[PDB]
Amino acid sequence: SKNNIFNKYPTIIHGEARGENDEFVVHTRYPRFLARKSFDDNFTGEMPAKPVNGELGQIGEPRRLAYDSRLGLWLSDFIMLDNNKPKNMEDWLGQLKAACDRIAADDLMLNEDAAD
Amino acid sequence: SKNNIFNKYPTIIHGEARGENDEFVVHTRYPRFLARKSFDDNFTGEMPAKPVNGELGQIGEPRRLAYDSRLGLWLSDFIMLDNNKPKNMEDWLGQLKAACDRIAADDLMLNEDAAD
Ligand SMILES: [Mg+2]
Ligand SMILES: [Mg+2]
Ligand SMILES: [Mg+2]
Ligand SMILES: [Mg+2]
Repeated sequence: SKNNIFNKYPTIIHGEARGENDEFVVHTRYPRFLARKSFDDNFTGEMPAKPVNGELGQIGEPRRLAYDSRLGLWLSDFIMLDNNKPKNMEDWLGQLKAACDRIAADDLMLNEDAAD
Repeated sequence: SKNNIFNKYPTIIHGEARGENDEFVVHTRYPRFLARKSFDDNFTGEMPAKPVNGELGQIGEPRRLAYDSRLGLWLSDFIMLDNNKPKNMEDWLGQLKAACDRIAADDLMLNEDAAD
């Protein structure tokens, strides 16, 4: 089973590619995905008081699913690495938002790790 | 089609996770995969004269497919992100080795990018 091998990986993986300012992320637990992570020009990288609380919505033309952390970090171009079909859409959207919030928070931790 | 969305991503993505010394890679062209990338204790990070020329083999107990760059960099725990079944095994193994050699070479470029 491929899904089990994912479990050998750390839950959140932060990625980059040469020649690219945009970054990338892989989420290795359900719902598993690859996503692009981009940053507003005025992104600070300072952790907020309350936990991260972003929104998933359809944006741009054509409308594409995207995640706005509300802190300057975006996730887009999602690719689901599971082949199942989620029974409940509301549940699936919710589980995906919660994974994005953690990824966003995990990314803010990168900067504070480096200051230490 | 999921495969086409992969094409929006840069071919090779280099990853890390907090709390982990091992690193990660995602290859976004055929054959697409996620892999763990690890390093001998005496890894230098200096580019070689001739191109990278690693080997894929079965290693460890139980025997697992792994890639040895012969330069200190390893790839293991491969997860194929395509669901097809390769017609020819020799061809498939070969295409995978060639992707690993580029990934290894792309990783050596990370260090020389940073020196510049
Ligand atoms: Mg617009
Ligand atoms: Mg950052
Ligand atoms: Mg041994
Ligand atoms: Mg390195």
